Amino acid sequence: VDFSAHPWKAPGPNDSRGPCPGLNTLANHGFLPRNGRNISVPMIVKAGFEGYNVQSDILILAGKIGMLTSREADTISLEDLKLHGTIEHDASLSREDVAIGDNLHFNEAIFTTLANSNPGADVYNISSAAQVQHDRLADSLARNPNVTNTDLTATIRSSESAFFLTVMSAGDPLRGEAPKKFVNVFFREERMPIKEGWKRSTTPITIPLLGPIIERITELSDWKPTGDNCGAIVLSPE
Amino acid sequence: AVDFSAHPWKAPGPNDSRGPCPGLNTLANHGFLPRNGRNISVPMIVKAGFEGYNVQSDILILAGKIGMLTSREADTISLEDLKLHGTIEHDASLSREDVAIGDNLHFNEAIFTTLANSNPGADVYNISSAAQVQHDRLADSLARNPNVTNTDLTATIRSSESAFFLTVMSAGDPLRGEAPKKFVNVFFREERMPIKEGWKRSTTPITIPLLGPIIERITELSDWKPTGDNCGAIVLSPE
Ligand code: HEM
Ligand code: HEM
Ligand SMILES: [Mg+2]
Ligand SMILES: [Mg+2]
Repeated sequence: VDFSAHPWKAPGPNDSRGPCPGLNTLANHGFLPRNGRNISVPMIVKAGFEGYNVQSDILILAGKIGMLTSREADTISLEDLKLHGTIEHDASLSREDVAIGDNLHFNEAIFTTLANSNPGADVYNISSAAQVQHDRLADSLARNPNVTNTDLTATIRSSESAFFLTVMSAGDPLRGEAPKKFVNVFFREERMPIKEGWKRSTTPITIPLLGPIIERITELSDWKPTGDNCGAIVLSPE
Repeated sequence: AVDFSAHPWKAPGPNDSRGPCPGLNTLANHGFLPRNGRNISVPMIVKAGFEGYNVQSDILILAGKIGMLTSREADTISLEDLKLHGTIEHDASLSREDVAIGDNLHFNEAIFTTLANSNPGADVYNISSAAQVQHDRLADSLARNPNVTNTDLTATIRSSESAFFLTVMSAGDPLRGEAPKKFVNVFFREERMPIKEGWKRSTTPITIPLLGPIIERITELSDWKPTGDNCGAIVLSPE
């Protein structure tokens, strides 16, 4: 992996970007196509390995679910992933709920909750991620009459916290903690925080590595389901 | 541009991967998909279904990407992978047994007795008879399968599959919502395009807008109602 051959570039109007900081950051570095188009599961598997040392087990599983969001046979544009109720969910860390705002773009007012978490410490961790999930869900339950909160959205949310905690770690992703200086750049700029001192994990990030972090965040989050608790996903756009 | 003479039916070998879907198994039996049933991608399905049946990309991209969930591979399946229960594969099939009480993969003539003897007095199967068969097959599963799953999603998939055989095996106008029995029976029993019987590829493209009203008509005629867990949750991956 030569990271100097993968410089960050800001997206312009030819560049599709979605609700996922992980994939948007890979596109901003050219590990995925910079235009955010014509993205296949094999391209995601390779880009996640090269950029983040994320292994194929999770990227095939998630990637094939994400492909459902487009109208194309075996590719997406990253913006397609905003399709509500496939993967995209309410009570995001950095986006608004679709019923009451913009479910696509980074939103600093939403991000405030994560940004102010684990106060006095230099890291986010499992405990602070759980508290943020609790507080984000409580915000959606208070303000969004159309909130969807189910076993499946709760699991996806904890997967996403585990992703930022592992991929943006100081080098040992097992530990379930990540420097704030790295995670904040990842979200706010969709940039690998290389200038700040981040490096790609030398440990493969796999389903067995993520699973305990996901389950422990859920356990500490004081979570309950809402409504019919139906794990049905949206299988296609329009 | 399709040359059917270059696509002869050959009986599948015991080692050729085949699934629960007569549409894709027939395409493989004619070499529109690989005859071994392996290494099949959505683009391959789109091309095969266009060439073989005049089924357009909208419906094959939608179905195909859901089918891709049934394998552990990045962008392909084997046909047999599509037997994964609760992705697309469902109870109350027209020609297969429910997985909890039998074989959910192979054509079963005993199960097929219901469809084969439907629309009595006509030489076609139609929207009304397909609806009645869906009612009767679901009633069988509700009676005999203690693990039966019947949701708005499974009911819609079942109507879609009836609409597929009525349109693709039609006597040439798929809008009619009827297909000759002599064609449909070969399609199911042999997973063969009934070319010597007089079947020809539709000259009307079969699309989501074409199918939608047929599917809705089959559903309403089938007298379907929710019975239990009505959550349209699918199985998103093998274990
Ligand atoms: C490659 C490693 C990946 C990392 C590090 C990553 C990270 C993240 C994070 C941290 C979020 C939460 C954003 C928020 O709550 O505001 C998220 C959201 C999302 N990710 Fe990813 N992700 C990755 C891969 C994937 C893949 C493969 C897909 C699908 C192909 C995907 C689809 C999504 C979608 C649709 C959302 C929006 C969910 C929501 O917040 O409503 N991600 N991702
Ligand atoms: C190409 C045109 C297609 C036609 C004409 C067709 C036709 C059918 C029909 C008539 C059945 C019902 C069998 C029964 O109930 O015994 C069926 C089942 C099935 N089809 Fe297809 N199909 C096509 C394409 C597809 C595609 C693209 C996929 C997925 C990639 C697929 C996956 C399935 C599966 C999994 C089943 C089993 C459902 C069940 O009966 O439990 N089909 N198909
Ligand atoms: Mg969201
Ligand atoms: Mg079945």
